[PDB]
Amino acid sequence: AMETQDIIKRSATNSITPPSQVRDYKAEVAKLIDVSTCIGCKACQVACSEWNDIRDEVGHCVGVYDNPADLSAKSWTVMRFSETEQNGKLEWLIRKDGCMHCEDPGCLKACPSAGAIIQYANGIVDFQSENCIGCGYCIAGCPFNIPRLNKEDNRVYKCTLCVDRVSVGQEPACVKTCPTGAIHFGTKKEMLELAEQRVAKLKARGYEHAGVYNPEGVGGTHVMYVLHHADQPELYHGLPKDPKIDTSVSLWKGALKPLAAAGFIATFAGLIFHYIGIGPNKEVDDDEE
Amino acid sequence: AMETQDIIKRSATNSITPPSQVRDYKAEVAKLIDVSTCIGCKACQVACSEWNDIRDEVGHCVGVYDNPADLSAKSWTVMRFSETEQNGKLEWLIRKDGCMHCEDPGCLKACPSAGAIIQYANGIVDFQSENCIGCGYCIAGCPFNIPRLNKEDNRVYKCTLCVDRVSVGQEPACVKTCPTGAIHFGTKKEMLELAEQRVAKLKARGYEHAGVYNPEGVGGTHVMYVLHHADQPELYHGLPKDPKIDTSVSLWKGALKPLAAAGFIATFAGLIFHYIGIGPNKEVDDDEE
Amino acid sequence: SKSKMIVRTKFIDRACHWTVVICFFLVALSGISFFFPTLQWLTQTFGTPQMGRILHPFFGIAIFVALMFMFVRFVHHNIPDKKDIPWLLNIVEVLKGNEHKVADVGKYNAGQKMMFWSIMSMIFVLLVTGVIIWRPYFAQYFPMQVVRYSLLIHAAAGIILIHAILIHMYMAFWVKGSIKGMIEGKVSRRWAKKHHPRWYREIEKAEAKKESEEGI
Ligand code: HEM
Ligand code: HEM
Ligand SMILES: CCCCCCCc1cc(O)c2ccccc2[n+]1[O-]
Ligand code: SF4
Ligand code: SF4
Ligand code: SF4
Ligand code: SF4
Ligand code: SF4
Ligand code: SF4
Ligand code: SF4
Ligand code: SF4
Repeated sequence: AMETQDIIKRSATNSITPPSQVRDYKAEVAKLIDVSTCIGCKACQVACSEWNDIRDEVGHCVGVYDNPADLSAKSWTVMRFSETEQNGKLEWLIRKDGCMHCEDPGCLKACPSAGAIIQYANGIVDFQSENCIGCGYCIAGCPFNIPRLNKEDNRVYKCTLCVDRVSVGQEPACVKTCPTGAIHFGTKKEMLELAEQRVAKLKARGYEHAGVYNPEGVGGTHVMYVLHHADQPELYHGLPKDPKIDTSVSLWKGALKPLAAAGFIATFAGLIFHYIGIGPNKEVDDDEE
Repeated sequence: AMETQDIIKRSATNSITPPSQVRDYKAEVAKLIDVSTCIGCKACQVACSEWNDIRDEVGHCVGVYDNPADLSAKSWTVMRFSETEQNGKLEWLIRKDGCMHCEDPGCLKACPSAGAIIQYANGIVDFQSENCIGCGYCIAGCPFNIPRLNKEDNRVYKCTLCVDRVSVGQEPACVKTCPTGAIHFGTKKEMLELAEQRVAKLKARGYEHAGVYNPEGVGGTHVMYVLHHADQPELYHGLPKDPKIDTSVSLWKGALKPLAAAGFIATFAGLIFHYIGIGPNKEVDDDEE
Repeated sequence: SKSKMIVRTKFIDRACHWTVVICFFLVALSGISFFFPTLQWLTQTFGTPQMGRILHPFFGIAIFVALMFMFVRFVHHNIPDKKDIPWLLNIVEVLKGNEHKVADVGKYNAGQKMMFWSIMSMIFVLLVTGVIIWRPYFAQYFPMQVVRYSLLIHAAAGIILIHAILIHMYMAFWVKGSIKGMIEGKVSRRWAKKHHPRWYREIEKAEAKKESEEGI
């Protein structure tokens, strides 16, 4: 582990023993999904599974185009479809879903196994499966409900941002395949610029609330969206408005630990100093004199 | 670890359990720095940091061209400049400094953490950061004062001999970049031949004490120099004359260990056999009969 | 002489002593993990090897502070005198459980005083050499050669002190009734008579005499 020496965050690792990260002078990368150019073709689902050597099961049709119906250990990205008349006319809002590669990942923060989840200097958050114990804490820590357990090996999997292509200079498989160029990839700095140009053209077409989805609650994401209705992200099949790491998770993984530590140390001191100070409680301390 | 199966030496590993090294039929490689052709351009410092994804801080000028002033976790090679009139006329001696990739590395010998420092069959000595504990023993064990600790992760770093390029068939970054061809690279056997040819031409120009710096005290080095004044290496900004692993370090890492081991085993035997032989020392052994 | 026990150790010196012992277990075990890397399990003495490298020296300093409190409270009772010679000459006899027959034993015997100075000297050596080899805080101010000698000496002093404490714990387990005195503070008069004659004689006189001095 740590061969790349650019590991900026590592699950379940004390803050005074940080992971190897001397080679951290690298630009942050990012995927930009412009849902206003998406045609819901599912090419990205296909390219992702082909590249990653995974195949989900042949499922069922239950009344919608969406399929598979959810992310899974064998489906790292899925198209989510929404039909709505909330904005005054019929609209078909289609959004690619999958890991957001958060700057401050909740999966990593909730994980109790050292090295199971890491964050590279370029922004990719990836699972190091040799260390995963199958507890599922990351599923609850994630604000986006991303991690999925594989029943065949008790480990969680998700979109890796094609770390195996990006690490050697190539863009991810779904980015390259996208028919309409709804998906773009590059440095984060230039994807934020493309995002702002696209927002400007959407406003010029009448979408006064177009915007970039790059949530500040998680420190910004390396997978960002351009949304026609950025004031109403929940219209896009439940994308969270102002996501953040849950307060209960923050307190559980944060202050509870040192507090418990102090209790335990203090308790041990007290009991030890108590036994020594007062001495045993035997049947007769009195016929000892 | 050990995926390459050519690990000839490994820190803090008992001599009766050697590291995997079946694929050891490989030529030794070497860098040859001919300081008589060096123009002190610092290209090698720049190429090294660019390739390795590291950046030191913007420092200060304190009266000399040297900068950065020393090796650091973010500066794996540095040009060291010396002005002298010791040989009868003004001379500007410039030498590239950095890891010598010793055949018998003192860093590796002093390191107390298993696998933190390894030596490959081709001569490269490299740090395996996942195992480094930040003790700094290697800084004292090195005869050349090379290893540097990174305050941001408590691990030591130095010149890797561009193990990531050499491992796949390419020469190191500083070797390729050198403007005047002062830095050469190839097999050790052919670099020793180039070294001896260059010495011969320097003698022909009047440098009767030209020579190759490939110290026998450390078993020879995989980073070697051609020096105009090989009788006076200290003129080149303190390059050591006849370097070797310090005697105190040899004894500390060597004989002290087994000696301590014998004491401990012997002591435990003695005390155990003593208690059993003589029996406890209670208040009355006498009213027991 | 009408009490099952006599106080040998005050609570303050008992609290300190067991603080030192707990700190010493962590420091000696972490130290041993660096000295013998083949004993991998000891690299988890402070949780992880990375953590152990950090905390060893801090717990080391705490031991030295507490041993200096012990030093000023016990030194006066550990002073070698001409009466200790007898002990030093019938060591073989003492080890067979016959020391009373061969020597004059006050508060602490001659072995215990040798240990005391050994322990006190080593912790001073360990403190000085420890500071010198401590990264990142202090090793940078020392010349490389002094750091190297300090690495050699600290290793050797730490091994000597561990041996010493192994023998110190053994003796405390061997001269029965001793651990209870260090935990609870009290020793039975007969223990006093057998292992520390002159000592108990003094308490007994100090006792009786000052109560006789009152004017019953
Ligand atoms: C007096 C205060 C002490 C200080 C400042 C200190 C400091 C250190 C430091 C900085 C190291 C190098 C590794 C690291 O940084 O964690 C070390 C190693 C070591 N310490 Fe200490 N320590 C102290 C007390 C002790 C004690 C009481 C013992 C004996 C139980 C001890 C035994 C050792 C040993 C055996 C090593 C490793 C030797 C080797 O690697 O061969 N130290 N110490
Ligand atoms: C389990 C481990 C230990 C045990 C069972 C133990 C036991 C004892 C006992 C029973 C006494 C008082 C004996 C008497 O009243 O004559 C004593 C005294 C003492 N202990 Fe410990 N001890 C242990 C560890 C340590 C350690 C690690 C140190 C410091 C390195 C230490 C330092 C001392 C000192 C300085 C004294 C006073 C002796 C004198 O003043 O000559 N002990 N120990
Ligand atoms: C030459 C052999 C040296 C023997 C060392 C004697 C040390 C010795 C002897 C005892 O009877 C003790 C009883 C309780 C606690 C400590 C004790 N120590 O340290
Ligand atoms: S490949 Fe592109 S256009 Fe097609 S569904 Fe995915 S994001 Fe949309
Ligand atoms: S399931 Fe794996 S990755 Fe998730 S929190 Fe548990 S050990 Fe960490
Ligand atoms: S979206 Fe979830 S799984 Fe992905 S980096 Fe963020 S918290 Fe982790
Ligand atoms: S970035 Fe790679 S791993 Fe992620 S959805 Fe795209 S193809 Fe899949
Ligand atoms: S690149 Fe070459 S010529 Fe330039 S300073 Fe380095 S060794 Fe000298
Ligand atoms: S600093 Fe790292 S590499 Fe150096 S001796 Fe210590 S554990 Fe070994
Ligand atoms: S010069 Fe130093 S750091 Fe480099 S191999 Fe030799 S001893 Fe190790
Ligand atoms: S061999 Fe590579 S790592 Fe070493 S100084 Fe040259 S560029 Fe740097």
